[PDB]
Amino acid sequence: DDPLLVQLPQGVLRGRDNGSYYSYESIPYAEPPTGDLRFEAPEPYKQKWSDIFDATKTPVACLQWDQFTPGANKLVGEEDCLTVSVYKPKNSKRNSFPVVAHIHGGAFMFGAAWQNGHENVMREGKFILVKISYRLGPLGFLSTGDRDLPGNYGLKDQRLALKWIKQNIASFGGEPQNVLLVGHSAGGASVHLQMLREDFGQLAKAAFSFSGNALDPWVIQKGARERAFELGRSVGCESAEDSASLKKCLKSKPASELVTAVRKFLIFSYVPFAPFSPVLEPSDAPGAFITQDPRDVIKSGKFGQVPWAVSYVTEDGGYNAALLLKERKSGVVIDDLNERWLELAPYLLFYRDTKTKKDMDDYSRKIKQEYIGNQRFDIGSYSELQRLFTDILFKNGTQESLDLHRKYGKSPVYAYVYDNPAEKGIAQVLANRTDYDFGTVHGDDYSLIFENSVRDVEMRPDEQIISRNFINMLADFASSDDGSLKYGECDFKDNVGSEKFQLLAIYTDGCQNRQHVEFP
Repeated sequence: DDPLLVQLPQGVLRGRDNGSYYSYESIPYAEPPTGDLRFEAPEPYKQKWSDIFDATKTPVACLQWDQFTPGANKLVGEEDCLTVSVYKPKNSKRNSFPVVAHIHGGAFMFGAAWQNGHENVMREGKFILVKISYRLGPLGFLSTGDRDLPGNYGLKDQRLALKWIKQNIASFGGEPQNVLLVGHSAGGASVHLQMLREDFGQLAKAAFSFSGNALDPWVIQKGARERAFELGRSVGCESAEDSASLKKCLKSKPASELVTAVRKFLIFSYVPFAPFSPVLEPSDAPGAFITQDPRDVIKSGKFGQVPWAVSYVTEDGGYNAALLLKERKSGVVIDDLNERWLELAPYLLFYRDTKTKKDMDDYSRKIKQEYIGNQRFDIGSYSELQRLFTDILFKNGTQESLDLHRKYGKSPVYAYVYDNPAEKGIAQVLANRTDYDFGTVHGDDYSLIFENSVRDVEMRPDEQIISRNFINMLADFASSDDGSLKYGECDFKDNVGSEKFQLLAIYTDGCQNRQHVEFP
């Protein structure tokens, strides 16, 4: 048990030999955020160990209302979930590795470390992986907009895990000076949010945000305060008229009741998909995670100046436009948008809390005209609506992130767009069908790095190559002295100092840097 045992400040833990890698799982990095610690900042884990800690159990998911659990009851996970899991390749020739820290996606509402497979990256064997668990949904992100319930608990959980990695990953054979922080979807937005902290360079050497960034409209949201009291009203806390008594009452309810009440916010299947999300915190809440619009943070230059890459895929908006092609008895769900567009588009595209009712309806009319024209909403116009979702949910925020970083930051900033449709992906799950070519949907690229149950077990020959390319891209990025970035045969071109955007196009059998006034 020489390799299975690891010395931490609290004592020793025992991991598992998996043949090609060692795993040390469910290591707590904070006190359980239960009872009086619900809706509070994470507390550093303080318990000392008298025995050998059993680090052999799969990290539990955070208690969540999981979109992709079928059935009326989508509650899964545990409230006691603040854990890191370390995966180290087995190699008789090599025991020091760079580190990829991983933040799972799931719209800040659901998802889990264990659903992001580590077999692909362990088989390639070029870095240690650390999966971070963090509070989700109302438990991670409920907010009244004041210092009694400021919010962003899940982002503070991630940051404390990042400190844990700095302090302890060398006990596992990791190089703490070579940490690359990566994440997809809400994980990618979280990575960008962590990077926006001024001291982020002390926690990581580099960062990579896949199909998620701090400027996407489902990330930093307005309207949380009323959502918080709306949650209070659904769980028997209608009598609370201020933040402090709302917090007290909410803490008197079982966590499962609070999370189940997420269902009351979902007014069309799983729509809006992020009723709880990051927010701006007030200047008088100590330890606040973010208090300024991230655009103003970037312009100030006062953020972690590390190399960063941000990416999207060409039909990214398949999450979650594809739920509109789900068939019913009466017809197809998208048919309803011919009558309900003004009601639903602000929820689907995340501008219901940032515009007046008049401006909201004008924008709904405007974007429908530009993308759909005079077509009716049906399967024939679905591709144009999916393009609208791709642009507002994912692409526009990528372009604006890249624009602000290339102008106001000195560190290299890179980007790619991926176009290579998977056989199946998240869109077949949302639409419950396989008779429509959705294109390259949210997660088609990232699933090649961390395998999951949504795509095929077997990768096509081209995908096996692309997968190794991505994994090696991340490995080299974590070890890079100069902040350069390379996919396969293509160096990424830095966007700093170029008039046009520099966007690496990755496709089935190659890649090529392209230059754009605006993203295509």
